[PDB]
Amino acid sequence: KLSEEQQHIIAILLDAHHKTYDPTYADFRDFRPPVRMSPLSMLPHLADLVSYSIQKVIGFAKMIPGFRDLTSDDQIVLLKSSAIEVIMLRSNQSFTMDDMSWDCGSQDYKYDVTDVSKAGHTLELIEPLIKFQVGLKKLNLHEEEHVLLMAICIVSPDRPGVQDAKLVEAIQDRLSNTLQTYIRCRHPPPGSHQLYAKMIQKLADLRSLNEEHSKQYRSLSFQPENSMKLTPLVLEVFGN
Amino acid sequence: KNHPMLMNLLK
Ligand SMILES: C=C1/C(=C\C=C2/CCC[C@]3(C)[C@@H]([C@H](C)CCCC(C)(C)O)CC[C@@H]23)C[C@@H](O)C[C@@H]1O
Repeated sequence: KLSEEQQHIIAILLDAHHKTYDPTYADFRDFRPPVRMSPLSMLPHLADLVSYSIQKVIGFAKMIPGFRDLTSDDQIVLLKSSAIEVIMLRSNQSFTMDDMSWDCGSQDYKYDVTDVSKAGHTLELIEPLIKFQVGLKKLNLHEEEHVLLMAICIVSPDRPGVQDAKLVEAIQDRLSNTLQTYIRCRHPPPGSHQLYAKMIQKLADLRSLNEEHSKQYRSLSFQPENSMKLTPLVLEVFGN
Repeated sequence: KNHPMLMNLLK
């Protein structure tokens, strides 16, 4: 059964997401304008988008039960490694299979494969990124499962640089068991079939997507002129 | 370890 504590946990993560994801996308107006003409013409805009989203991912992680019990250092390593993965995850909410783009409310802020390409990335990342978005969308997760997956992604024991892996793992196990139990008690079949295992597989896909993004990011950022168009937070979090 | 902005956003 879903204990009171597990329901409390789901309640907290739902609210935390509510406070950190604005479905109206009103803030996108603050970003440098998107240019769709020109090499890297979408980099300033998507760099801003990402920087804004890292800030939101951080606010979410702070409200993850137990996350605050970690040392400043472990909090930092967990966010540095998970940030891009949680951004790929959370972006599923704006992704649409209708035309395989991320649709943020208006044509200006609708992003497709060629936009991401004009941000300095290649199909080696972009294709499997879309396949990821598609397969995640096909799980048709409950919002409860969506926020649990993001939280589990953030508190992962095997992230590089982790110190207190025993405690990271203990916090994750609490969220994992919350998710496994939620699915059994609240996700009716056939949608529930192997759903936990499919969700964990998506966390593996995310590791692979993380690895490739980092590679294309290092190539992009190694050019001082490109790294110039990024933001200070992106340079600190993604590396410089 | 030299993450001023991450650390500030986490506090
Ligand atoms: C951010 C969010 C959104 C979409 C995410 C996208 C679409 C454009 C391309 C992005 C930003 C992918 C790129 C591979 C990342 C490039 C970043 C950089 C150039 C710095 O290496 C990752 C996720 C993709 C919109 C909204 O869902 C909020 C969410 O929070």
